[PDB]
Amino acid sequence: RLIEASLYGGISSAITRSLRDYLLPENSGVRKAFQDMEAALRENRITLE
Amino acid sequence: WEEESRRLRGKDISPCRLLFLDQAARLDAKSIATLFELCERLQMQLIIA
Amino acid sequence: VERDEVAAQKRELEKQIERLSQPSGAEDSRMIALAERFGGVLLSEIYDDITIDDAPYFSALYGPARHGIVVPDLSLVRPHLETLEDCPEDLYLIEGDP
Repeated sequence: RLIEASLYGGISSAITRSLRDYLLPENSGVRKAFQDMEAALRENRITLE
Repeated sequence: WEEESRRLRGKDISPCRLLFLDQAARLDAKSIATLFELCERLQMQLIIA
Repeated sequence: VERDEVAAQKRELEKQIERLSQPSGAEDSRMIALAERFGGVLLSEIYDDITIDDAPYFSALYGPARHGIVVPDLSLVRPHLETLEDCPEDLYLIEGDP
C-alpha cells in the first residue's frame, strides 16, 4: 500500500481516503467483542424462538 | 515504521528509504527542488519517472 | 441454593475461559499493550508453538515471568515506567531480541 500510494500519490487519489487503512492498525479486540455480542444475540434469539 | 523498528534492529543499522512516482511530469521545477530538499533532509531515495 | 451454586461454578468457568481466550497468552491488556508501548513482545507468544511436552518445562523455568515480556532494552522502558499505575500489580520485563 505504501508502494502503490507513492506510485499514484497526490491528494486527488484513493490514498487520501484509504489513509484510515494505510496508517492504522487492525484491532482484534473490537473484532472479538463484536463476536461476543453476536453470541449473546444468538442465545437471546434462540431463547425467544 | 523506522521509529518502531530501529529499536528492534542492530543499533548501527539504518534501513534504506526509497519511494516512487509515475507521471512525474505533474511536477514542475519548484516542485522538484523542494521535493529534493526534503528528500535529502530525510536521506531518502526517489524513483520518479 | 443448588442452582445458585451451579451458577457460581458456571460464572467461574466462563471467566476462566475468557482468561484463556485471546490473543496469545491470557488476554490483550497492559501486557500486550507493552508490545507497542515498546517493542515488548509477549514471552508466551514468543514460544507460541511450544511443544506440549516442553510447555511444562518452559512454564516452570519462566516462572511467574512465564507471562513476561521480551524487550531488547529495559533501560528504555524507564521513561514510561512512571505511567504504569494501571498495570498488573507486578510486571515482568526481559532483555533480548524477540
